[PDB]
Amino acid sequence: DVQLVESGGGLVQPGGSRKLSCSASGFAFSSFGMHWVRQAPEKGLEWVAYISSGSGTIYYADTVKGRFTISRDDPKNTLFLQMTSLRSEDTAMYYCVRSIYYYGSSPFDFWGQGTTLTVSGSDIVMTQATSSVPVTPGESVSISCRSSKSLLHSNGNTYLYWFLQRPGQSPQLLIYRMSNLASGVPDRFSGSGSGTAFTLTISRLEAEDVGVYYCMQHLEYPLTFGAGTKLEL
Amino acid sequence: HPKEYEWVLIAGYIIVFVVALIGNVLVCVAVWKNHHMRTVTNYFIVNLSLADVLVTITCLPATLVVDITETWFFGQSLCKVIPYLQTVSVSVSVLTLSCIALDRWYAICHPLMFKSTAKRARNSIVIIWIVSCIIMIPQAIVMECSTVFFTVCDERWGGEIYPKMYHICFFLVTYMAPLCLMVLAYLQIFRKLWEIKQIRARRKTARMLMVVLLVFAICYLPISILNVLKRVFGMFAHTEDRETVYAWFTFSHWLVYANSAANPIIYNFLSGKFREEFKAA
Amino acid sequence: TLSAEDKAAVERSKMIEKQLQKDKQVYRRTLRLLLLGADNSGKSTIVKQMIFETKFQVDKVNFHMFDVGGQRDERRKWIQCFNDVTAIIFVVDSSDYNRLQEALNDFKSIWNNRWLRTISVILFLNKQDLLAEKVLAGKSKIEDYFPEFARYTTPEDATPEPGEDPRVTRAKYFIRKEFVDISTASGDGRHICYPHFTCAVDTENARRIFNDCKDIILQMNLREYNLV
Amino acid sequence: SELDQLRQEAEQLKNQIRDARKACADATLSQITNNIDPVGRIQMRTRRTLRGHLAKIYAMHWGTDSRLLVSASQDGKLIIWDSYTTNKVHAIPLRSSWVMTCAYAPSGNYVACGGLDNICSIYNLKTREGNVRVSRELAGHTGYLSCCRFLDDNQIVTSSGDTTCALWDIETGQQTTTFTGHTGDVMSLSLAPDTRLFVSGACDASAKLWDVREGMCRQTFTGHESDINAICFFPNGNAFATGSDDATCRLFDLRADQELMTYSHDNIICGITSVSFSKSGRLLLAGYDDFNCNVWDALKADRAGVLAGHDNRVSCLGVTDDGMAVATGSWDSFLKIWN
Amino acid sequence: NHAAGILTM
Amino acid sequence: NTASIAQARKLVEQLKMEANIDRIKVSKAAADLMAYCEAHAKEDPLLTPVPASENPFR
Repeated sequence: DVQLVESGGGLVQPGGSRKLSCSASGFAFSSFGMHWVRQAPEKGLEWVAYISSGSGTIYYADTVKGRFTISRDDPKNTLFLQMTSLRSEDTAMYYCVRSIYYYGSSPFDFWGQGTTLTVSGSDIVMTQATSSVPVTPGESVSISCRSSKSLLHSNGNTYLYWFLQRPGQSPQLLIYRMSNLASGVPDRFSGSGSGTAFTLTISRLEAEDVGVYYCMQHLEYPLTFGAGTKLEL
Repeated sequence: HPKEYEWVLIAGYIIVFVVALIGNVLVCVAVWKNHHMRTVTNYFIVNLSLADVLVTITCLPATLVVDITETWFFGQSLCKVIPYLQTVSVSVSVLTLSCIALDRWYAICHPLMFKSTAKRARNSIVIIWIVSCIIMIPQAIVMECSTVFFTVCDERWGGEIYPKMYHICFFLVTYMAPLCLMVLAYLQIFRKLWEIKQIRARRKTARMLMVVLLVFAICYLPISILNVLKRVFGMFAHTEDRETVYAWFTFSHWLVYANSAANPIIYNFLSGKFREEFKAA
Repeated sequence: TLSAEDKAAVERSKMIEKQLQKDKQVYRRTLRLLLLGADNSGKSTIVKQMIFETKFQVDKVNFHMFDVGGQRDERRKWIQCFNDVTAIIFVVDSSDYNRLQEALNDFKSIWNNRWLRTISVILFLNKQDLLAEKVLAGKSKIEDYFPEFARYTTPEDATPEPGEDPRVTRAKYFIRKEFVDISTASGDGRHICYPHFTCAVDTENARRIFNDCKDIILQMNLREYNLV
Repeated sequence: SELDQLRQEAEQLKNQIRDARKACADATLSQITNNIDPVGRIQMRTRRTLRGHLAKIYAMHWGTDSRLLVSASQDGKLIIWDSYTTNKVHAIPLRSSWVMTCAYAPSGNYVACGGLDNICSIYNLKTREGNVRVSRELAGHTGYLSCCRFLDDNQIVTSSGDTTCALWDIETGQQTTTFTGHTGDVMSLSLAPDTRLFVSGACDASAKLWDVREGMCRQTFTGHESDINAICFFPNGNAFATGSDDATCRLFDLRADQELMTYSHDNIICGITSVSFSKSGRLLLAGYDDFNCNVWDALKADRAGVLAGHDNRVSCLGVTDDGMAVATGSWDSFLKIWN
Repeated sequence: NHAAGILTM
Repeated sequence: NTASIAQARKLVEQLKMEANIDRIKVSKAAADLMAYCEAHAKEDPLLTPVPASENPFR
């Protein structure tokens, strides 16, 4: 079946170096752009690296440019991130995220399982003004995510993605491009909005929908996530 | 004061002028207007025709007024810029005749290694133009308009060690190694092409290919042996017969422009397919 | 002014175009041959002794030969697909005198086809050993099926193979003349026919197809260079 | 004995339907559409040119959202293009290089193709693995198949060159209904807008109107003189226009049960390879063997413009569902968009 | 030198 | 030779089944084709050309 699994975590003292490996099993790895997305021990998501298909395009974040180096091995089916000059602000859990880009595709659809690494500006600030909503099972909930720059491109697409992370699991693509549901999601999740105001609405909320909901943009790199809204029951 | 020798010279110059210009511009506009003739074969032919109009408009009237008046009107700027354009256009047309012969040898004596690509034609045209512009820069540094006390537009080097080597390698570039490549290619195509209607129809091909080789190999002999006699071995310094030397040089230059006039006749208009594809445009 | 996903989509299109140009470089150097023939002609024994498609090699040249024969006797409509093949390998069972006139009519229908006005035919007069046995035995005449054979004599411009009777050679060159009459009486200049005599246990056929495709591509290149 | 009586009964029945078609024809289409104003000159220019194939293009089909199209070529490749930006969305390599047909599903999920290997391959584009995988292969036909048209994601109608059409159920694979009655190679079909009955044209110079749900041939139309090799429905589903090898198209009508109008010109001698209407039903487009398409004003039968620009034979042609383009694909490995 | 000023080619 | 008899009986049954359909006159069918072609005239971007602001193949 489709899975990505990564390893190479554990204790590193600062100034050191470490390599993380993400091995893919069950899809055509040579045609998928691959991202690395990290998560602090208590904060929300942030983007760290991206390598294209055929390795012809690489992007980094503003924090790790120059001290992280990403590459891929297509015959051996692996993704590598070689990190040198580690600070104490790289202690995180790293996720290896596939994404394929064509007309009508579904990027960021499968997320890895993540390694725990312990270490002893004209970008789009997606603000998410709510942080915790107490919910009951079987009620409509709406979650708001305001951008600062307008995300509606000239060709009509509104590049805003909605993710869900359950407690103790990896994040999952709920909605891609503000309205389209992802393949495998129940039909009660739906997204609405325009330009700089977006909203997710859930009808008949079950017990398996608690977690944190993130909104990512994808208009231009660096892809900046939101702070995430928790749904405590 | 013009002599009797130049009574027919100017007429022979203007007829090959108008024939070369008309024939080459109709070949280029026939390829440009029609769309079935933009094959991989007609890249070298239109490059040869642009080289031929550059030969007939940049080389012909300047050397005609020099070969009639022996007086240089154009000053040092044109005396620097004109012989560079002349040698560039002559060497481009000769090297693209060599690439035509090599392409025909690939497509007749080796038909099942499918070698003639369009990328190869583009690479060879770029290599011809680049090498021909790089080789002829000593025709642009050392040209001076010197008056002795008419006025000449000629070379002046430092020593007798460099220009002899430069003009012998120039003789090998613009006449000799093209002739060895062309003789090899067309001799092997002659050996391959020598039911009898088909044999009598593909024997005329070998005859006309040897005609193409002979028209190139005759119409560039005297000018190149005259340059390698004059610029290298230091002949034509102490002559009792200088007007004979002058008539030799203007006749050899007329042979060059006769070849540049005869190229679009023996390369395009003597084939039935090009006539039948020309009248549709 | 493209977005991020649009730039990645254009990069995907460029990688697809790179793979397609590699496949074009492989595809331009291969030679297709449409194989045709009757039911008792044994085209399959030629192909198996050297199933629609079959790929083989001579001297690092890739031949790709396909016998489309899973359909019925109306070949009139699917033959438009094969108008850019290199050659047509026609096979004749040249030892059955009763079923030979149908083979001649089929060759006349292949030669004068409006979609095959450029495609050359490599013609294999298969099963020569049975023809030799039937001529030297003297049981079944050829004059009963071809009345012109009473006035055919061998011409001086032929070279009989050593070891065979002159009657066998006369019959062989009569069959060969009967096919090249249909060859030469139409389409003079665009395509020709290369007849070879072939046994069943013979194994030199890939060399013969190689020489004939050499000649076919040579003639096509002499035509398309404004050179003929 | 009885066979002569059977042939005489068939002849008298054919005479009865001939007199019945004669009695129901009082005027013609040209005597009713004489007073309306004509179209005028039509100048459609090539917007996009899609260059990816290596050999001749044999069929194409627009997606149902009027943006994506699939095109199948003789070098053994389907290519799925996004026609607004000329990007290649997919490149699918085939198992056998001889493909004569192409179809896009009306959901956007599947793509079908078939050809000289008697087998309709159905490809599944939206997988969980990112590659295009052969979903299944339908094989029950006895000859080459020339046209495939999707009803929905579960059943497909195929017409093959052994004088038969079939309605396949993709989930199992066995054909559920076999439509027989032709006496020649069925060359093309086209489904109605309601997909309850379709029409198919063969090489016996006849087109037949089949009912999909029941399974019986309903009507036959004989007007031509050679092989019909293109057919398409008029958009309300009550007429269809056939294209043949005798250089003439014609428009038959289902309720009046006979031919209404013949589109031909004396300077046209080569056969038609593709026919499709426009969104109103007033531009009978046609692809010809003389390398250019012709646009016929389909109510007064006068011509109204050409679409030249192809170097070789136009083999396929299609109009989008919103009516805003015309894609013609021809044997010089090019598709071209016109509006 | 007599043969001076005559342009090559 | 009874298969020819079965095919002939099937063919004549096909013909008498094709003979018993109701047919409207050609004048009404031509009028309905004309009415449909003139009631959807404003919605045809090939007949009536649209301006280049609403034409996405520009």
